[PDB]
Amino acid sequence: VPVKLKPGMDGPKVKQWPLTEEKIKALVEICTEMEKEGKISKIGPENPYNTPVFAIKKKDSTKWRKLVDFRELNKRTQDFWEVQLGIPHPAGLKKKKSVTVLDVGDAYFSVPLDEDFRKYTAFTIPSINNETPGIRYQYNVLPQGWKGSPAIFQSSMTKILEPFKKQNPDIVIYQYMDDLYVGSDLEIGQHRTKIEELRQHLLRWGLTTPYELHPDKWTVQPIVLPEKDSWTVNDIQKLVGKLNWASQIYPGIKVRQLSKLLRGTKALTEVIPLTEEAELELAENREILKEPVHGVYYDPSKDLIAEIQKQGQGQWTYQIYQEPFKNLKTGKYARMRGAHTNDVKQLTEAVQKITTESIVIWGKTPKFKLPIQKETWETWWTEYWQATWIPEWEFVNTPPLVKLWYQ
Amino acid sequence: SPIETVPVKLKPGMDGPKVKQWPKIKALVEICTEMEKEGKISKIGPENPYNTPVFACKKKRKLVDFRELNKRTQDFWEVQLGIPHPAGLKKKKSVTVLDVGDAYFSVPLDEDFRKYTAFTIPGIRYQYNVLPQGWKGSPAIFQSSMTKILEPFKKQNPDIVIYQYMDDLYVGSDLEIGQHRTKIEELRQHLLRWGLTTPDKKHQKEPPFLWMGYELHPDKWTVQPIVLPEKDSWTVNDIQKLVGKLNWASQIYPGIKVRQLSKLLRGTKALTEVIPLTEEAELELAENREILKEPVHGVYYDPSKDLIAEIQKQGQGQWTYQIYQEPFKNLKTGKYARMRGAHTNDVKQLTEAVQKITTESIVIWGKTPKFKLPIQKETWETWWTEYWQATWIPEWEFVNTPPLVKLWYQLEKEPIVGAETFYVDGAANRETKLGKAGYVTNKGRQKVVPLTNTTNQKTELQAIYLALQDSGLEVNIVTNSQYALGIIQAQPDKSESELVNQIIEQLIKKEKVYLAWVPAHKGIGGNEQVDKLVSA
DNA sequence: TTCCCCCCCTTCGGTGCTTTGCACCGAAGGGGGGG
Ligand SMILES: Cn1c(Cn2ccc(C(F)(F)F)c(Oc3cc(Cl)cc(C#N)c3)c2=O)n[nH]c1=O
Repeated sequence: VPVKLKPGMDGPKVKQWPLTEEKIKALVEICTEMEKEGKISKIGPENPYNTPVFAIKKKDSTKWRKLVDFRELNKRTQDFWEVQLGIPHPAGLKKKKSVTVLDVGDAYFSVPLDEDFRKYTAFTIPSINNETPGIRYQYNVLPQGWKGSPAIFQSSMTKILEPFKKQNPDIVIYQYMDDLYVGSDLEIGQHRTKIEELRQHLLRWGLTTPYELHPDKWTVQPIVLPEKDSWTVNDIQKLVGKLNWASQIYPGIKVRQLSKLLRGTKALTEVIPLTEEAELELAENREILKEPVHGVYYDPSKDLIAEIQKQGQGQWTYQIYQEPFKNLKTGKYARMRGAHTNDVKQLTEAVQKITTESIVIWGKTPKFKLPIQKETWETWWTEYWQATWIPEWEFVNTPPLVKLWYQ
Repeated sequence: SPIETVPVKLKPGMDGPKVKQWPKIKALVEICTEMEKEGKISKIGPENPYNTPVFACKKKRKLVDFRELNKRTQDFWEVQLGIPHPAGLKKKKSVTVLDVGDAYFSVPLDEDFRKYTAFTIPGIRYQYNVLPQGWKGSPAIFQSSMTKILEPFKKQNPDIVIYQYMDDLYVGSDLEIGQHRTKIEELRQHLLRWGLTTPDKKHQKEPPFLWMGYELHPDKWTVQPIVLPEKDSWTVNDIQKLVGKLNWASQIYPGIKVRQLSKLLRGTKALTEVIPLTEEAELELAENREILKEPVHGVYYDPSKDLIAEIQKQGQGQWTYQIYQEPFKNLKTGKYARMRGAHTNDVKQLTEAVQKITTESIVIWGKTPKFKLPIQKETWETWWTEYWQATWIPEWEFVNTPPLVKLWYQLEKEPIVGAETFYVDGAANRETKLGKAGYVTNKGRQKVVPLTNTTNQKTELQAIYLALQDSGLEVNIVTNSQYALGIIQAQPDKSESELVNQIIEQLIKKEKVYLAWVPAHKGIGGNEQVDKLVSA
C-alpha cells in the first residue's frame, strides 16, 4: 500500500529524550524480540529521520509497552489519514450509555508497510552514560501510533467487525489510533460478557487482541454566582468583575444597577446593604446563567483547543473550545489518589480523561494548553502516561489570573 | 580488508562541487604516493570535472576544503548523543585503552560517491578511495562501521565492557590482569581481521589513563590541571577564556561562582576592548583560584548504593549540587546560575535546579537521586498548594543549614478589617510617552505624580509604589491592571526591573497586604475618581 | 582553503498576548573539552 508525505515538508527529525535505566533495558529486550520476527530492522547513518521512543506500563500490568512519538509524522501525512480514508464519527456515540476501550495494536503487526515509507519511521534506543551510540531501528510492518495505520487497516477491521456488527447492531463501534470504543445499551452485568464475546470473536479471526466508561455522564457544567445576604463591598466588586468577564460569553449579561450601587470610595470590608433592585438584577442574571450558552457549533475544519486551570486542593478545570470565548464544553476533574502520590500525576490523568472524552464526543484529540513548565513536564510525563495516544500540547507562561470558573 | 559499503548521496537538485583548477607536483606526491601504495587515493580521469579546493600544510597535511561538498552532502543523522562521563564508570579491576589509528583511512567509501571527493594537482587527478578527513559523513559512517565490527565480540564476551567514542576503545574487565592482557589480545586480533590497525603495545595504557581533561586513576578520577591565566590587564577574550575554564573545572571542584565574572562581559563592543574589573569580580576570581589551588578528586559509580544530590544556595541566584553515593565522597559537582524569567523567587529557582539535576542524572547514571533540599516541607506545601502551576520535586529530605530558602511575604486572602483601602491608577499617553500615577484612599486623600518616559504598566506599578509608601503596616490596594496584579501575585524575590525590586522591598516590611482587581473604565466606586484624576 | 558532538553565558528575533509594551522561548555569537 503506497504511502506518501505532504509535498513540501521534511520528514520527522525529532531528538530522543533521555530515559531511565529500567525503561532503556526494557526497550532493548522488547526491540530484540521485535527484530527477530521481522517487525523492525536496524538501519545505518544514511537515514536522517528519527522519532522519540519510550516505555510505559499500561494498567500496572508489570509488563512494558513501547510508545513511539509520532506527533510529527501524523502532522506530515495528515493527507493519508483525512483525505484517503478517515472513518466518520458516529453521531450517536455522544448520547450512548456505556463504552469500553480495547486495544487492537497487535493486529496491526501483520500488514507490511510501504517499501519507500519505512525510512521515515526510524527511532533510537539510547544508552546509559553514552557508552555506545544509540541503537537505531526502523519499522517494517505497520506501526502502532501512526495515523496512517488506521487508514490502511480500516478495510480489514471493517471486514473483521461485519459479522459481529450485523449480529449485534445495537453496539456502536469507533476506532481511534489502534484503540476501539465499543458502546452498549445493555446492562452492566451482561455488557462485560458481551465485550468478552467480542474479544473472543476478534481472536477467532486469527488476530490476537488484549474500562466501563459512561459517556452520558458528561454535561457542560454551569458557571455559578455567589449568594449570601450580607454583601460586602469587596464581594460586590468581585461579583461585578465576574459579571463583566461573563458578559463576553453571555451576550445578555448586564451589570448596571450594581455599578450605581458602588459610587463612594468605601472600604472593601464594611457591609453595604443591597437593595431590592440589585436583588432583581441578580435573580435575572442567575436566570440567564440557568440556560446554556447559545451559538456554539462544531466545525470539523477548525481545531480543538483544551485549556486547563488548577484550582488547588486537587481540583482541575478544563474547557474545550474552537472559537475563543465560546466553550464547546466545560468540566471539572478531582481525584485524591494523585495528591497522595504526586502533582504532575493529577495533570496527567486529567489530560488522559479530557482526551478520551473529546475522542468519544467529537472524535479527535484536542490541542492542550498545560499549566506546567516545559522541563518538569517533559521529565515526568512518561512515568504516569498509560494511553497509547499522545495529544499535541503547548505550555502557558502567563498566569491565568481570571480563575473565575471556581471563585 | 573487507568492510561493507554504506549508500551515500547528495541533496536533490544539484551535482558535486567544481572549483577552479589550481596550478608540490613531485615532492608532495611522494607523500600521496604512499597513500596510493596502500589504496587510499585512486586515479580519476578527465571525465569527472568535479573539483575541490586543494590545500597543503606543513605538519609540526592535506586539509582539503570540503565546504561546498560538506554543504551539498545529504543529511547524516548524528547518532553521538553525548559524551561519556567518568562519574558513570563502574569500578573495573583491569582497564586498557586502545587508540585505533588510521581510522578514517581504512573505511571504504561508496563507489558512486567516490568521484565527488576529487583533488586537483597537475595529468593525474586524485580521488579519496577511503573515508575523507573532515567530510560530513565520515564520523557517523566510521562509528557505525566500528559498532558493526565490535558487536559480535561483545556478544561473545559479556563480562568485557567496551566504551567506544569516535576512534577510541576503552576496555574494562573484572578478570585478572594476566587474563585481561589475553582478552585484549583476542580483541586486537578480531579488530585486525577487519583491517583496523589497532596498536599492540605502542599506545596501550596503564593507570593513570588520560582522556578529555580527565585523569583516570585506579580508584578515582580528576580533571587535568586547569591553569587559570594570571594578568593585570584583562580584555574581554581573557574574561571569556576564564569563564569557560571555570565552568569546565566546576565539574569536580565544589563552590565555584562565575556570575560576577560574566557580568563584566555585558555591554562590550568588540573582542579586543579592555574592561576593568570591579571589586566583586576581582574577589570572586580570587576566591575561585584559591579554591582551585588544592587538588580534588571524584569517585566512580557503585550500583549497589543510592545517589544523594544535596543542594545549597550561594546567594542571589546561585545554587550548587554535590551528587554523591557515600558521604563526603563526591561523584559529581555542579552549579546552577541560570536565571530564566524576569520575575521569579527562590523556590522556583530551587525546583528548576532540581529538574536540571534530575535530567542530568538520568542522562549519566540512569536513576534519579534522592534530593536533600534546603527547604522546609511546610514551605514547599504552602508554595505548591496555593500556586497556579503544576510543580513537583521527585523525592527529598530537608537540610538544616543556612542560608535557607523560604517564602518572603504572604499576600492576604480576604479583606482585612479596620485597615485602609487605596484605589490606585496610572495613565500614560501613547505618543508623548509621558504619564501620571496616583491614588485615592477611603479618607478622600488623593495624591498624584507626573512621570516621564513611563508607559501604562510602568505608571501602574508606580501607583502601587505610592500606595505602599503612604500607607501603614496593613493596606488593601485595589487596581484595574492585570499585569500589575500578576507581577505582584507570583511573590517574586528579585526582578530585572528595579521598580518591582523596590515594590518587593516595601512588601517585605508591610505586615499584611491584600490586592483586589476591579475592571477598568466601568464605574466601580473609587475607580471613577482615580481615573478622573489621571484624566486631567 | 578543520569537520562535527556536548556544556555554559549573551544578544537577537519571533510571538503571543499583557497589546504595541512586556514577558517568554529558541537560535546565533563567544568560551571550555578534545575527538
Ligand atoms: C581507571 N580505572 C577504571 C575506570 N574505567 C572503568 C571502565 C572503562 C571502560 F573500559 F568501560 F571504558 C574505562 O575506560 C575509559 C573510559 C572512558 Cl569514558 C575514558 C577513559 C580514559 N582515559 C577510559 C575506565 O577508565 N576502573 N578501574 C580502573 O583502574
